[PDB]
Amino acid sequence: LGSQKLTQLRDSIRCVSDLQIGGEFSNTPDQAPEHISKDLYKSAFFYFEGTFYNDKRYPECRDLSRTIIEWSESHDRGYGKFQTARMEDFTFNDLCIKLGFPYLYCHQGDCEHVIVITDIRLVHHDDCLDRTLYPLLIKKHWLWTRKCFVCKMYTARWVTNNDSFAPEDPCFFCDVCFRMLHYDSEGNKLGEFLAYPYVDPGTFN
DNA sequence: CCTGCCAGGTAAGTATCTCTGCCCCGACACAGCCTCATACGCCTCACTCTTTACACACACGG
Ligand SMILES: [Zn+2]
Ligand SMILES: [Zn+2]
Repeated sequence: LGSQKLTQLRDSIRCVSDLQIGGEFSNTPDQAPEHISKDLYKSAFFYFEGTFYNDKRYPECRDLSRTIIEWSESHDRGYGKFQTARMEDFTFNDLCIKLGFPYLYCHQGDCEHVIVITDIRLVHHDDCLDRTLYPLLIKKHWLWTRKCFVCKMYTARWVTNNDSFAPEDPCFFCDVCFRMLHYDSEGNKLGEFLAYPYVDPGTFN
């Protein structure tokens, strides 16, 4: 919406980089997920027409745009001049943008999201007209779902590397069999493996 | 212990090239401008058969 106040679009974009509980569980089969990446690294920014808009809300945030400026001032590699804003006071229709032209949304540091604007049209009925649900993700890709590699009847809850039983190196196991190729009879490691929690983005967001 | 003329056979002759040193050279670098010509390279696009996933359907059989 043209008054939706960015940091509202930001808080609503359903990516899976706002998931993926970190940490390696190689000796902890049953571990409480302490913090999803959404909670930990709340910093993010929108790049729009030279200017940056940094999510300065949530003072556990930081300035991800800063880094870029650091090498646009020294050793100019294209891109000339740059600017930065706060993204919190700024709402939509406060910008000076092009349509159909790629712009950036970087959240969680390295996930990059292109923010092409398809078209600006005035409000008209035959739509919701609501405000609560208004960001309104109306299309999504229906991605593929990574299933377990031992059995094919469940999804990939666990990703293991350097395993001692996995044919492939990054091997995706459902929780059932993951508990059965490792962690035997007391929940103690078998062989060697680095097991990380997998979110299976075909399922989420 | 040598020495030689004649017949027969043969034969002419005419008629109808591969190195090898060696002086007197072209083409290398490389300088700016400059215009158009040629080559390379790299990522974005296409597509195409062949699976790949996934909601749904439909007998099937006793
Ligand atoms: Zn993301
Ligand atoms: Zn399994």
